[PDB]
Amino acid sequence: AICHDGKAHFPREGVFVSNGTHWFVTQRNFYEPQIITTDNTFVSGNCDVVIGIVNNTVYDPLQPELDSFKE
Amino acid sequence: WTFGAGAALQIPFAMQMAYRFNGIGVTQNVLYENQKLIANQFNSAIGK
Ligand SMILES: *[C@@H]1O[C@H](CO)[C@@H](O[C@@H]2O[C@H](CO)[C@@H](O[C@H]3O[C@H](CO[C@H]4O[C@H](CO)[C@@H](O)[C@H](O)[C@@H]4O)[C@@H](O)[C@H](O[C@H]4O[C@H](CO)[C@@H](O)[C@H](O)[C@@H]4O)[C@@H]3O)[C@H](O)[C@H]2NC(C)=O)[C@H](O)[C@H]1NC(C)=O
Ligand SMILES: *[C@@H]1O[C@H](CO)[C@@H](O[C@@H]2O[C@H](CO)[C@@H](O[C@@H]3O[C@H](CO[C@H]4O[C@H](CO)[C@@H](O)[C@H](O)[C@@H]4O)[C@@H](O)[C@H](O)[C@@H]3O)[C@H](O)[C@H]2NC(C)=O)[C@H](O)[C@H]1NC(C)=O
Ligand SMILES: *[C@@H]1O[C@H](CO)[C@@H](O[C@@H]2O[C@H](CO)[C@@H](O[C@@H]3O[C@H](CO)[C@@H](O)[C@H](O)[C@@H]3O)[C@H](O)[C@H]2NC(C)=O)[C@H](O)[C@H]1NC(C)=O
Ligand SMILES: *[C@@H]1O[C@H](CO)[C@@H](O[C@@H]2O[C@H](CO)[C@@H](O)[C@H](O)[C@H]2NC(C)=O)[C@H](O)[C@H]1NC(C)=O
Repeated sequence: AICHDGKAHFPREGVFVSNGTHWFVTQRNFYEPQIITTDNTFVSGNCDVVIGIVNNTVYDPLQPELDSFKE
Repeated sequence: WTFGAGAALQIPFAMQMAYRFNGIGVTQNVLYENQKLIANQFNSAIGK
């Protein structure tokens, strides 16, 4: 799983992988890396339960769009 | 199960169990949150 803002994100369908520097979520039978967003993943619980969770940011698709108008 | 379809591909056993849970229709967060309890139950069953 992934720790983003005190929450644990799990992949909807796929698995979290990293090439060495960045993290992606890909379908389990074909390497198709994709940016981890709130759509690929779903939240559940908090950060202090899962064994092996890792810090990483999660990109929210709606956030940049709204900030554009506000800017 | 990958070694049954082709070349064996490694995967952490916790994640494999998460896949199995997804298979039986239970979200993997259940396993990732009850991992210790599930491991204890499995070991106890093997001992029994
Ligand atoms: C794991 O995957 C990561 C995927 O992001 C890898 O990080 C990425 O590495 C690539 C390759 O270095 C970077 O791509 C190019 O980045 C700069 C400029 O960045 C712009 O283009 C990127 C295209 O990938 C976008 O992703 C960026 O957002 C940004 O818009 C380029 O200048 C580099 O060179 C290219 O351009 C010059 C000038 O035209 C050419 O001369 C070159 O030949 C080439 O065409 C990179 O190609 C990318 O920025 C980077 N992304 C991130 C988020 O870090 C990561 O390296 C990889 N890790 C391992 C261990 O494999
Ligand atoms: C779901 O099923 C699980 C297995 O039945 C439940 O897990 C059990 O929950 C109890 C309470 O947390 C655990 O007991 C805790 O830890 C130890 C265990 O030793 C005692 O065991 C029994 C009670 O289980 C008790 O009667 C004995 O006298 C022992 O003293 C003790 O310190 C406490 O009892 C403490 O409560 C069990 O150990 C635990 N079993 C396993 C295999 O982990 C679980 O609670 C059920 N409910 C949920 C929401 O998961
Ligand atoms: C995921 O991200 C957070 C940071 O945003 C990491 O939590 C941080 O972990 C360090 C310890 O490694 C904490 O530093 C120290 O913690 C002790 C704990 O009592 C505290 O007393 C000290 O004052 C000091 O802060 C840090 O507090 C903590 N930060 C937060 C906000 O909790 C976490 O480790 C990252 N996960 C992984 C696997 O790296
Ligand atoms: C990786 O496996 C281990 C247990 O070996 C956990 O961290 C390791 O702990 C030992 C003892 O400190 C070290 O020798 C290793 O360097 C540690 N990292 C390893 C083995 O990769 C750790 O919890 C496990 N990582 C995950 C994501 O589950």
